[PDB]
Amino acid sequence: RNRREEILQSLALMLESSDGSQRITTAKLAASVGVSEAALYRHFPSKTRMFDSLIEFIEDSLITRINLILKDEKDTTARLRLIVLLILGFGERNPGLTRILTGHALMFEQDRLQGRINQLFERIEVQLRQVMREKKMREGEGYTLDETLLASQLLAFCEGMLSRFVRSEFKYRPTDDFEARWPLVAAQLQ
Amino acid sequence: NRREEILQSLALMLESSDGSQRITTAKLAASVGVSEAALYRHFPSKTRMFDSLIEFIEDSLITRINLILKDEKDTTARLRLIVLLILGFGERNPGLTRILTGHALMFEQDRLQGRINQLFERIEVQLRQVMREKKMREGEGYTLDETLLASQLLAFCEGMLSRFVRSEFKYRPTDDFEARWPLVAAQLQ
Amino acid sequence: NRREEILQSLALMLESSDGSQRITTAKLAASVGVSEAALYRHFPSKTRMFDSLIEFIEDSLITRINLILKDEKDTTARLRLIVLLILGFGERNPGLTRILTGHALMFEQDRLQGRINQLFERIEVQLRQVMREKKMREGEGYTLDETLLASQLLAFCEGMLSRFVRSEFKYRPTDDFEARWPLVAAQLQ
Amino acid sequence: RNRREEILQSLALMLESSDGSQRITTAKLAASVGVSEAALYRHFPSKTRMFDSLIEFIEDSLITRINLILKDEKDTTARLRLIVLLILGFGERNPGLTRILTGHALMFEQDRLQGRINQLFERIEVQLRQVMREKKMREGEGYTLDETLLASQLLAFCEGMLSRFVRSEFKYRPTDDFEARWPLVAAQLQ
DNA sequence: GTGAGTACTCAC
DNA sequence: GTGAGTACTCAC
Repeated sequence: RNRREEILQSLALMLESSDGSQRITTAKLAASVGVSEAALYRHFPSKTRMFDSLIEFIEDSLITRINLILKDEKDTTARLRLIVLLILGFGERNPGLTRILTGHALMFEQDRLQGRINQLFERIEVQLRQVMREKKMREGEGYTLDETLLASQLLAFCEGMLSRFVRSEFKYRPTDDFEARWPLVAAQLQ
Repeated sequence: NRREEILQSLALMLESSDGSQRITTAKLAASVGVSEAALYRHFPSKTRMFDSLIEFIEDSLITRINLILKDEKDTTARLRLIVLLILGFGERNPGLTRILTGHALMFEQDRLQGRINQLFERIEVQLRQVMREKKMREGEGYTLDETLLASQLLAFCEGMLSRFVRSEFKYRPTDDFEARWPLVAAQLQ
Repeated sequence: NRREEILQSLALMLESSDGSQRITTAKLAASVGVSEAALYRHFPSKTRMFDSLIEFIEDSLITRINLILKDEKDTTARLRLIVLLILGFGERNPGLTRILTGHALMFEQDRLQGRINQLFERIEVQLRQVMREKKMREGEGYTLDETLLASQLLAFCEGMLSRFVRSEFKYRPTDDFEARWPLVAAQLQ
Repeated sequence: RNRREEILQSLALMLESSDGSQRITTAKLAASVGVSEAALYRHFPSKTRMFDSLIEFIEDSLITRINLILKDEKDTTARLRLIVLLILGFGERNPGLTRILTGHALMFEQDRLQGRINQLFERIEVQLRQVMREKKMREGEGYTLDETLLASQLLAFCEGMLSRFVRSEFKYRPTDDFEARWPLVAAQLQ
């Protein structure tokens, strides 16, 4: 119930906190939830599972809002801008999950989990390319450069900002100066 | 000279598929050829080894950036070379890249990451200095704040190294540099 | 009634290939249907559950032994039936035999094994009594001490049950009983 | 090693004690040896291996001595007598290891170990069968009854005495009254 | 839900 | 060699 979600909420908070640079032991996670280690296992079979649930929430949040953007906004460049802003905004709003997105928190857990995060990035990049491929249809002319190069370029930018947010103890917020940065990023869309 | 032997090994392990998880002293000592006991007669701790690795990263990079500034007069070409240098060094030293992106350091003392952040700040400060001299050198500078442009530049580098590490070194940082650079440079206005 | 359901399920579990290891209360509750806390409204402990299973074994065996004594007057015939009964009871109740041999009690409180040792002493004393009455009943008794002969008989029973358990119940206790009994009986001197 | 053997000796000793009816945790075995649990792992990869070492010892002792008996004793009945006496004598002087041989100590450990013990009993039983089959050749008149029945019958007696020794927490010594018991046991060899 | 535990690990 | 952990389990 609120207990399962509660554990998850405490895990994200520890991830966001200074404890997030260290492994989140079941002991430490249990202490933070206010219950015993055993209590944790009534709701999850493993710690691996808790990260899986956190990753599911990240994928759902991002994929669902990406589709929302695609249905509401039809301008290709506007689409690109909004998806990038959504990723940075989502990361900034959830520092602990960003720590999962950048791979850092997963260093202590199952290699499979980083695999999940890589698939999520591939999905996002795949959507980026698709948006780019509709421009010719949408406005008469496509981009001159390879969409695969442009999309990796956009994602590289997002991953770079998230990585900085993480190394800086979350001081370098991902959306800071977004308005001044986007124009620079868009200049690449040739 | 074991001090160097140990560091070399740690780097090799960092580069190997075993670099995605804790590098134990037992495994490191085994890798070298000695015992965990011999290991500690060259280093007080494991942190010391990473401190040594980090210092190696900083000298390699700062030393080469200075060479670039003395070898290349053009502002944009300077920027291109410094980025290429960061991406290139990362590609040629995957294990150390793992330290640069902070992943390998999750298993170690927090101040080691602060040391990496200092290197990044140092580099960003140099990128800012290069950009500011454009006006004096070539006449007209950049329309935008150098702080915005240099962070934009480093963000690109970190993103590329991050992908390199994520993909278990499959996505090469300098891959397609030729085509990526002009796009990055398009961001310098 | 639920009390019977639990005991029956415990016995079934002791009988399965899982009887070879600890029977957790979670898994026992699962088998039954109720929750773990429900279980504790019928039994204050797991130890009580085995006490119940041990009382069952004791009643069964002692009740059957008394019947034997009333239905059979021959001394040697009486010993044969008591041994067959023990072997047959064990065979038709694999799970309970695991208690009789002491293996299933390894995960439990030590007093339970002591209770099993009391059943065995009880059975051995009966065996002794049957033997002591041979003289008055048929004329001449045994040359050897009844204590030696009765323990010899129990040793054969425990050995047969022990093997039944080791072998994951493949070596049934009554297998070749008719061929074995005359051999065991040759020990009765 | 002194430490390796020391650990095994401590394990065997714990198995003989009041602790033997319970799980021999690494914590308890470590306290018994006088070292830390980690010290234990400098000598064994797992506790399973300590039990494996102990079974190897039981195996070797028994098989090596049975072989010696077969070379020192010509008479079939005498061979059978000495082998049964050896099995019981070994158990009596190694109470902790008998707890392994009866399968009780193994209830907490890997099932594979009980398999090794069963293999040992099968090896012993096959030797007894082999000794029994030789009676004909060696002295003319072999046994009237099947050797398989006779050997399982001897082994049942051994396993029966060892089980009692264990149940009783070693009060019913396996060799007590051996001399009065053997002729009864031999009376079965028909 | 939890105290106590469970085999096994790590840096030094 | 070992102190302090590791994720996970058990009976109640």
